[PDB]
Amino acid sequence: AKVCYFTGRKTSSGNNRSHAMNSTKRTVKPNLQKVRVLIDGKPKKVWVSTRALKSGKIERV
Amino acid sequence: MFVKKGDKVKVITGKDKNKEGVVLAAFPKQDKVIVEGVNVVKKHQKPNQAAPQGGILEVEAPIHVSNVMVIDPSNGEATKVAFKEVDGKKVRVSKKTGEVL
Amino acid sequence: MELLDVIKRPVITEKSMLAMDEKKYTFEVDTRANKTLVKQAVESAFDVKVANVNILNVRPKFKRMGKYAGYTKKRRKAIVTLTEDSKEIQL
Amino acid sequence: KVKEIRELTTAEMLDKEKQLKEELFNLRFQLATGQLENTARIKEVRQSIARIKTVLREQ
RNA sequence: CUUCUAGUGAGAAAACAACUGCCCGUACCGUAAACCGACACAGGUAGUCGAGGAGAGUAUCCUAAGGUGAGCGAGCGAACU
RNA sequence: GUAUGAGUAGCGAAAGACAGGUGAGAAUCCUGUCCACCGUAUGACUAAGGUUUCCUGGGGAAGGCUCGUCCGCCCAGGGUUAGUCGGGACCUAAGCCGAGGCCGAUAGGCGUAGGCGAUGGACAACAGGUUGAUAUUCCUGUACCAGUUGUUUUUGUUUGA
RNA sequence: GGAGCUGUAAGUAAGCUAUGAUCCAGAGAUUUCCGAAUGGGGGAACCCAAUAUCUUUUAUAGGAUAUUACUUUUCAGUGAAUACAUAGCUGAUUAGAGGUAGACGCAGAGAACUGAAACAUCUUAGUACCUGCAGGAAGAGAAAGAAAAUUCGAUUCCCUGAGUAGCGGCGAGCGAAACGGGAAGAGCCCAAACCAACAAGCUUGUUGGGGUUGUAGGACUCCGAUAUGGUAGUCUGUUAGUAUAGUUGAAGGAUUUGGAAAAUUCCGCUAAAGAGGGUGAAAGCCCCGUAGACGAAAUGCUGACAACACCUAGGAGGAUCCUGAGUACGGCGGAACACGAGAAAUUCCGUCGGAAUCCGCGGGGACCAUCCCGCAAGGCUAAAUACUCCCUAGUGACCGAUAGUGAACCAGUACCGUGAGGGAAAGGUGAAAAGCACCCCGGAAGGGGAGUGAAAUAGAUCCUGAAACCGUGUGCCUACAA
Ligand SMILES: [K+]
Ligand SMILES: [K+]
Ligand SMILES: [K+]
Ligand SMILES: [K+]
Ligand SMILES: [K+]
Ligand SMILES: [K+]
Ligand SMILES: [K+]
Ligand SMILES: [K+]
Ligand SMILES: [K+]
Ligand SMILES: [K+]
Ligand SMILES: [K+]
Ligand SMILES: [K+]
Ligand SMILES: [K+]
Ligand SMILES: [K+]
Ligand SMILES: [K+]
Ligand SMILES: [K+]
Ligand SMILES: [K+]
Ligand SMILES: [K+]
Ligand SMILES: [K+]
Ligand SMILES: [K+]
Ligand SMILES: [K+]
Ligand SMILES: [K+]
Ligand SMILES: [K+]
Ligand SMILES: [K+]
Ligand SMILES: [K+]
Ligand SMILES: [K+]
Ligand SMILES: [K+]
Ligand SMILES: [K+]
Ligand SMILES: [Mg+2]
Ligand SMILES: [Mg+2]
Ligand SMILES: [Mg+2]
Ligand SMILES: [Mg+2]
Ligand SMILES: [Mg+2]
Ligand SMILES: [Mg+2]
Ligand SMILES: [Mg+2]
Ligand SMILES: [Mg+2]
Ligand SMILES: [Mg+2]
Ligand SMILES: [Mg+2]
Ligand SMILES: [Mg+2]
Ligand SMILES: [Mg+2]
Ligand SMILES: [Mg+2]
Ligand SMILES: [Mg+2]
Ligand SMILES: [Mg+2]
Ligand SMILES: [Mg+2]
Ligand SMILES: [Mg+2]
Ligand SMILES: [Mg+2]
Ligand SMILES: [Mg+2]
Ligand SMILES: [Mg+2]
Ligand SMILES: [Mg+2]
Ligand SMILES: [Mg+2]
Ligand SMILES: [Mg+2]
Ligand SMILES: [Mg+2]
Ligand SMILES: [Mg+2]
Ligand SMILES: [Mg+2]
Ligand SMILES: [Mg+2]
Ligand SMILES: [Mg+2]
Ligand SMILES: [Mg+2]
Ligand SMILES: [Mg+2]
Ligand SMILES: [Mg+2]
Ligand SMILES: [Mg+2]
Ligand SMILES: [Mg+2]
Repeated sequence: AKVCYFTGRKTSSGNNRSHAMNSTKRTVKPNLQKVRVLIDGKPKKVWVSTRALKSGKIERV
Repeated sequence: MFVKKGDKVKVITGKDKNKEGVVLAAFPKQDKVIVEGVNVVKKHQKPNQAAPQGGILEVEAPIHVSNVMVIDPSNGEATKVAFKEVDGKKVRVSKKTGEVL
Repeated sequence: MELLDVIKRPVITEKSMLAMDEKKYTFEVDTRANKTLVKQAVESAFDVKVANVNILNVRPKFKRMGKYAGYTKKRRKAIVTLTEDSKEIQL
Repeated sequence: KVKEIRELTTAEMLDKEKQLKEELFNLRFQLATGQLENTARIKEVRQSIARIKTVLREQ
């Protein structure tokens, strides 16, 4: 699924609030990016959140 | 049932009250019993039953088991039945005398 | 299945009796039995030599008694033809 | 009966089963015609086979 | 299915004789009283054959092969429809 | 549940007649004769669909728009025979399913390989007879297709059919 | 358990049973095909395979058994672009799929009718529905808390606080929490520092030890102890109980009416049993039972006991070291807190930026200071609580056949619909079939006798048998009347 492979961030539901406070459902998505990373020593393209990459601990092979 | 096939019983209720006779057949599921010469009925039989007249047969019809009492063979009187084990074997016993069966 | 269970019973009717005069015998066989298996079963059971086997499926037939209605069981009818110079089957 | 079946041996039991199967086969044929009188024999033979198979399995 | 080699190869081919060849459907109605229309319903239902005279013709009329006489009738012979 | 309307509307395209029979009972069932209707059909085959309505012997409660001795109804027995016909053990179209795979809040959507899927392609048997009911299926006759075993005859055995 | 039995279900027919049947309870065997369906296919209950062994046939054809889906875990072998490798492929190994109970839990996603007397914020409502995961319970739970009486000491649920404080086009409405009183009670593990071992390539990873906190704890250094207590462990036994069949279990006869006695009348008798049901009408004493006593080969379950297993150290020092980071927090956009951005804490999601670390950090409803309380960013944890598809035993100022389940009866049936789906009607002879032999009319049906029965106007369309409606007989009236 389209889920951050490391932090689990995933699409969720939010609201739109007009100035008249009208509410309508929307989708709030995490800033996922396809990244080639080493899992169990083998590189693979997986979804990853920019936040997960920010620390720099996540490989970027 | 407390009564058995072949037992000698006395009728304590019904039109045939105070009669006595042998139990020709017992039907535990119906809780009924047939006593020879007791509760006789005239039955209109067609000649289809291998009787080449059909006729009006006479036969005993079952009566409820609660309407009879076992005749104590030793004394010739009707009695209630208890259950006592004798020689390691369970058997019926006349409450009025203690006689067996 | 077992050879003895392959054949269920003979079929006795006017058509079956005419077949017997022609040296062809009608049997009800296990509904899952094929004519080759029936051939093997008849040979082993009766010591006859089978020339040919014709096989039909008899459909379940509707029936009713009183308020209840249903279908007779489906049947599989086989007409077994013995070769000439073969012993006859006896029933 | 069950005692006899247990007394018998493996080969004896299998041969007995085969004889019973042939007897059941013949009984079916005689029932299909009018030549069978003791109908209860059919159920007796079937139960005999059942007992034999049960003993064999529990050996 | 026919050919090509690749591969595979000690058996092949022919005639003759004998023998083997499984499962499912097979009834019956089917321009209909048996299917779709609640009906033994003037409707609908794909494909094939579908003769003769006159005739261009499968039109039309009368017929062949073949099928059918329609599941309320008998009287009367007014109005009106 | 039962009235009223009311013993009224209706009884659903059309030709029947008489003799005989059967039977408790006949316009209505059977036989016969004449007559009449359809005849690119109202005939003969079939696919679908129906699912025993098929045949034989019984029945007249209900159903049949009347009647019924009759029936596609009820009761009891019985009837569908394939190497070659149609389908499967053959092929594929549209479409469908879909290992991995792609995508996606969940559910799932899409899709490769591979499959399924005829309405098409491929494929060996015909004539006659026979039953109350089946027939290119059973029988008679004469065939064909794939294969097994065996006898015989020819040839090839590793520069090898 | 002890005499009949082969169901409903009559009838024949043939049989079984004291060599103990039928029947009842525990355990086991067999358990076709479809169905997640899983060898492949498929329009479910069908078709067609491969492999291996066996089997039929002189042989082909035929038959039987076992294995063969996909993915996940782990191992092994093979093995590309490409050299090493990896991917892929093969085999093995492993545990998943699916269904429920129309209930209860948690989570994702998430309406409208409705209310506001219109309507958009708001309300219905985080409800209905959909989906995922579940467990017998779930969730929560061991203070970065509640407070400020000075204190309390995980969580959950109940009463109360209270329709209060509050929120709200300040409208309609929504609506707490803490204290207090109860149910129940239980607390525990890691990460880190540090030590040992190991492998690589002085740190850096695996294993082990060590440690688990706020009146700060721990490491580390000294000492002194090698006990003391405990468990929320075990298909480990022993024992007891209990569930799943059962045994036993008191005491009435007459008279009257009656077809029949349990009713009436006279005498009795029993009661640890006068609960209830049946029996030809209403039975303490006829029957099944009840009070009471007793019973288990087998399989479960519970509780103990044992065994095994696993946790369980005190004091003194701080020189140094550790105590959860893209975390807390902030901006922006949403959401949850009764709280609708509001002065707005607190909690959570997305995006971006982004700390301190014991002289530290968080909270006490903007925010600062002081004081007080606590120690997040790791995990687990029984009971009190919610629910009942089922099983056992019972209850009812609950229904009594248009009621009560839709269904007392062959009901989710008949029937309707392409399908999802919708969905009925229908209980009562008699004490006992004793279900009307025989005769007469009739083709039958149906009747009249004759019988059975207490009753047949109880005759199977059968207890009672209302009204509508139909009909026969007639006491009175009616053909000049609106
Ligand atoms: K060639
Ligand atoms: K046919
Ligand atoms: K012409
Ligand atoms: K013409
Ligand atoms: K007619
Ligand atoms: K007239
Ligand atoms: K006119
Ligand atoms: K009417
Ligand atoms: K009328
Ligand atoms: K007839
Ligand atoms: K064929
Ligand atoms: K075709
Ligand atoms: K499937
Ligand atoms: K439930
Ligand atoms: K609304
Ligand atoms: K309003
Ligand atoms: K829990
Ligand atoms: K309140
Ligand atoms: K308002
Ligand atoms: K420890
Ligand atoms: K009695
Ligand atoms: K009583
Ligand atoms: K036990
Ligand atoms: K706030
Ligand atoms: K606080
Ligand atoms: K605190
Ligand atoms: K009566
Ligand atoms: K009158
Ligand atoms: Mg066939
Ligand atoms: Mg035909
Ligand atoms: Mg028509
Ligand atoms: Mg047309
Ligand atoms: Mg009129
Ligand atoms: Mg007509
Ligand atoms: Mg024309
Ligand atoms: Mg006919
Ligand atoms: Mg007929
Ligand atoms: Mg009629
Ligand atoms: Mg074909
Ligand atoms: Mg697809
Ligand atoms: Mg897939
Ligand atoms: Mg052909
Ligand atoms: Mg025909
Ligand atoms: Mg399968
Ligand atoms: Mg409104
Ligand atoms: Mg569970
Ligand atoms: Mg403190
Ligand atoms: Mg007693
Ligand atoms: Mg008394
Ligand atoms: Mg809110
Ligand atoms: Mg804060
Ligand atoms: Mg933020
Ligand atoms: Mg404050
Ligand atoms: Mg709990
Ligand atoms: Mg009533
Ligand atoms: Mg009802
Ligand atoms: Mg109802
Ligand atoms: Mg009366
Ligand atoms: Mg009545
Ligand atoms: Mg006048
Ligand atoms: Mg007058």
